[PDB]
Amino acid sequence: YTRVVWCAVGPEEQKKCQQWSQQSGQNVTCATASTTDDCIVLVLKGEADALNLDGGYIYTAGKCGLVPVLAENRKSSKHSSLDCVLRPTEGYLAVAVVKKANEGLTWNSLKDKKSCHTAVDRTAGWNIPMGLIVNQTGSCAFDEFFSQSCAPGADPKSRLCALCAGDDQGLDKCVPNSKEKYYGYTGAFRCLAEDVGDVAFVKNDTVWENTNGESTADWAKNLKREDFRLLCLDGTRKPVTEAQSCHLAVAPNHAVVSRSDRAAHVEQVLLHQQALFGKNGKNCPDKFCLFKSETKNLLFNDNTECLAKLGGRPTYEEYLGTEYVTAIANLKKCSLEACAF
Ligand SMILES: *[C@@H]1O[C@H](CO)[C@@H](O[C@@H]2O[C@H](CO)[C@@H](O[C@@H]3O[C@H](CO)[C@@H](O[C@@H]4O[C@H](CO)[C@@H](O[C@H]5O[C@H](CO)[C@@H](O[C@@H]6O[C@H](CO)[C@@H](O)[C@H](O)[C@@H]6O)[C@H](O)[C@@H]5O)[C@H](O)[C@@H]4O)[C@H](O)[C@@H]3O)[C@H](O)[C@H]2NC(C)=O)[C@H](O)[C@H]1NC(C)=O
Ligand SMILES: *[C@@H]1O[C@H](CO)[C@@H](O[C@@H]2O[C@H](CO)[C@@H](O[C@H]3O[C@H](CO[C@H]4O[C@H](CO)[C@@H](O)[C@H](O)[C@@H]4O)[C@@H](O[C@@H]4O[C@H](CO)[C@@H](O)[C@H](O)[C@@H]4O)[C@H](O)[C@@H]3O)[C@H](O)[C@H]2NC(C)=O)[C@H](O)[C@H]1NC(C)=O
Ligand SMILES: *[C@@H]1O[C@H](CO)[C@@H](O[C@@H]2O[C@H](CO)[C@@H](O)[C@H](O)[C@H]2NC(C)=O)[C@H](O)[C@H]1NC(C)=O
Ligand SMILES: C[C@@H]1O[C@@H](O)[C@@H](O)[C@H](O)[C@@H]1O
Ligand SMILES: [Fe+3]
Ligand SMILES: [Zn+2]
Ligand SMILES: [Zn+2]
Repeated sequence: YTRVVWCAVGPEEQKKCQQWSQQSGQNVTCATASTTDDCIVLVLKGEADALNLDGGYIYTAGKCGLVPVLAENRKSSKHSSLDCVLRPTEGYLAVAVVKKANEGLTWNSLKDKKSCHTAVDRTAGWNIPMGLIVNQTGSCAFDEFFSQSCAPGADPKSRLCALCAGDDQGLDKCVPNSKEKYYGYTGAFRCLAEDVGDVAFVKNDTVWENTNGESTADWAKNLKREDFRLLCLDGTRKPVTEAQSCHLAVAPNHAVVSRSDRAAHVEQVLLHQQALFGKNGKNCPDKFCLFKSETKNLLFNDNTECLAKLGGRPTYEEYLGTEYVTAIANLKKCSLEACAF
C-alpha cells in the first residue's frame, strides 16, 4: 500500500510537495487543490490520502469521517525527557494583536475597526475571535462588526474581503491559500504590520517569529516586539511577553488527517518520512527539510519540531476537546450535523 498522496493547497505548497516527492523517491506524491475544503473532498474521494489541517478544518473533516493521525508538536520547556514523537502536545495561544501606537484600542473598542484574519473557519483567525464576538453582541451579524477585513474565504465582494490584496498581479483576491498576500498566520500578521488592519487574530508564536530580526522578509525586517500589544479579554493591553495571561483561548495543534481506512498506512509512512526530513533527520539540512519554507508555513508550520503520536487513539471530538467543539457548533448556528459536502 506503501505510497501516500499528499494534498497541497495552492501553487506554493504544490512546489514544496513536488520537492518532497522527488526526495522521497515517490514514496509521497502530490495532488493539488485551490482550497483546503477541496483538498478534504479529494481525501474523501480517495484521490488523495492526507494533509495537515488547522483545528477548525479538523472539525469539518471529522464530520465527514476523516480522523486525526499525527499532531504537530513544537518545542517546549516542560516534558523534555520524553522524545518529541511521544510527548503530549500543548496547544497554541490564540491572541489578538495591535500596534502599540494605536493607543486606547482595546477588546471593548474593536467595533467598526479593521481586522486581519488567517482565513474563515480557522481556529485563531476566525472561530475563537468571532465566537467570542457573537456571544458578546448576541448577534449573528459578525459580518457587520468590523468596518473592513481581510478574511480569506469570504465573499470577495463583501467587506470581509475588502482589505485582502490577492497575488503579485492582484488576482485571486481573498482566496484561502498562500497566493493571497494576507492569508494565514504570516499573512494576517503582515496585514497588521503594514497598517492595513487595526488588529490581527493570530497565535502567540507568529508575533515572535516575525519580529526582532527573526524573519528577514522585507516587510518583517524592522519589526520590533515592543511596537506591538496583545488585547486581553478584560479590556487591558499587555506586552507580547504576557501571552500566558492575555490570550483568547488555547487551540489544539494542527494535525494530519486521513480517511479512517487509510490512517494506519499514512502514519507509518509519515514517521519514516520525518526520520529522513524532520528536525534532525538524516537528510534535512543537507537535501530537504519538511518543516522549513522561509516563514511561509507551507504544508506544516515552520516551528514544528516533529509530528507526534496521539495516544488514547482519539476521535476528532476528543482531539479538539469538548471546550473547542461547542464553541464551533454555537458559532456555526449563525451560518445540526452531517457532512457539509
Ligand atoms: C510564544 O511564542 C514564542 C515563539 O514560539 C515562544 O518563545 C520560544 O520559547 C521556546 C522555549 O519554550 C524557545 O526555545 C528554546 O530556546 C532556548 C534558548 O535560546 C534554547 O536553549 C536551551 O534549550 C535547553 C533544552 O530545551 C533549555 O533547557 C530547558 O530545560 C531545562 C530543564 O532541564 C530548564 O532549564 C532550567 O533553568 C533554570 C533557571 O536557571 C535552572 O535553575 C534549572 O536547573 C533548569 O536547568 C528549562 O525549562 C529549559 O527550557 C535551556 O535552558 C536553553 O533554553 C532551547 O533549545 C529552545 O530552542 C524559543 O527560543 C522561543 N522562541 C523565540 C523566537 O523567542 C514563547 O514561549 C511563547 N509564549 C508562550 C506564553 O507560550
Ligand atoms: C458562546 O456561548 C455559548 C453559550 O453559553 C458557549 O457554549 C457553552 O459553553 C459552556 C462552557 O464550555 C458549556 O458548558 C460545558 O460545561 C458544562 C459543565 O461541565 C464541565 O464542568 C465541570 C466542572 O468544572 C467539569 O468537571 C466537567 O468535566 C465539564 O467540563 C457541561 O454540562 C454538563 O454536561 C454533561 C453532558 O455530558 C451533563 O451530564 C452534566 O450534567 C452537565 O450538564 C456542558 O456539557 C459543557 O461541556 C455549555 O454547554 C455551552 N452552552 C451551550 C448552549 O452549548 C460557548 O462556549 C461560547 N463561545 C465561546 C467562543 O466562548
Ligand atoms: C520508500 O519506501 C520504502 C518502503 O518503506 C523504503 O524501503 C525501505 O527502506 C528501509 C530503510 O532504508 C529498509 O530498511 C527497508 O528494508 C526498505 N524496504 C522496504 C521496507 O520496502 C525506502 O527507504 C523509501 N525511500 C525513501 C527515500 O523514503
Ligand atoms: C490535541 C490538542 O492539544 C492541545 O492543544 C489541547 O489543548 C487540545 O485540547 C487538543 O487535545
Ligand atoms: Fe491554527
Ligand atoms: Zn487560558
Ligand atoms: Zn477515546
